[PDB]
Amino acid sequence: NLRVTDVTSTSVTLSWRYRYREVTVPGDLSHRYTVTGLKPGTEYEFRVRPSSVSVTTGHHHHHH
Amino acid sequence: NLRVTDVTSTSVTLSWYPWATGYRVEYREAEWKEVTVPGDLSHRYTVTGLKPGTEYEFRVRAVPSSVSVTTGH
Amino acid sequence: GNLRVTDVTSTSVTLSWRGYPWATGYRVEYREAGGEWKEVTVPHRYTVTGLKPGTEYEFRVRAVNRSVSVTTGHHHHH
Amino acid sequence: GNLRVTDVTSTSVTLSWRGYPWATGYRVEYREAGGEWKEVTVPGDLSHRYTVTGLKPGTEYEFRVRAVNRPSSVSVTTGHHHHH
Ligand SMILES: [Zn+2]
Ligand SMILES: [Zn+2]
Ligand SMILES: [Zn+2]
Repeated sequence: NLRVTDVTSTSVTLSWRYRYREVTVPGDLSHRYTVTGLKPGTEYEFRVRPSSVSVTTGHHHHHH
Repeated sequence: NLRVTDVTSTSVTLSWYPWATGYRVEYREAEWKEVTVPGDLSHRYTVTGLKPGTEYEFRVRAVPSSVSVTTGH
Repeated sequence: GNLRVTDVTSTSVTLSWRGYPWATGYRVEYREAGGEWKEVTVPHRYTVTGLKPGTEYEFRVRAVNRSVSVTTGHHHHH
Repeated sequence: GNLRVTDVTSTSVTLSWRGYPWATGYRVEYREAGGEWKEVTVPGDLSHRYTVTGLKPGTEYEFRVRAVNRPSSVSVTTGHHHHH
């Protein structure tokens, strides 16, 4: 299925059993890749090639 | 003067006193808990064991001003 | 080769290996340069922790039921 | 003024220091065993901490940090092999 490991304020990582909504990894054995530099606190949809995962990042940081 | 270094689904990293032996970080959900990190050089601490998608409040005092963090969902 | 070392620390190393067809999981075997093999079974990436800094280690991953050398970091004074 | 190595990788080193108060900032100096000194300035004093990247795997490095103005010294060797 789909697996997400590291959800930060800035990133989310995905792992599939290679090419998000509020890139291309040409393998060869790269089962995973990590998106970088996105907006904290946002809902998302991720799909890899069915099937999709929904993600929310986390506000806030530095500082308040 | 407190900074939130990293926010994860289950953890938070914090960075931030005169004649301080150690520091006590207190945190609560939206249940107060407190863990003290001894050492003046202990200027950072990572709080683990947090629930994903939950709002936390963090404050550190030497042994104002606090910060709020929401974990991933 | 087919097995690569992504990150190396004084006390840990992370490894990634190509998937095998029709396999329920993998057994990673590692040893010191003495040395006696130790294996950890993970049902395709894993980080082996609890290692001694500044020493040469050997790692291999095996399909079940049927490679790479790593040196950790060294530093003074701390 | 102790100087601490929090994390060491094949290509990077993490350092933390006491840092005398109040420093306008910090300068990190490093050199390989045979190589030349290189200097990086960190505007303090928020950060008693810094991560040095871009190092060669399996290399001897020497580090010392000075408050600015204008110390504590540490020696580091990184790990090998990676690749493959
Ligand atoms: Zn939702
Ligand atoms: Zn040496
Ligand atoms: Zn070697």
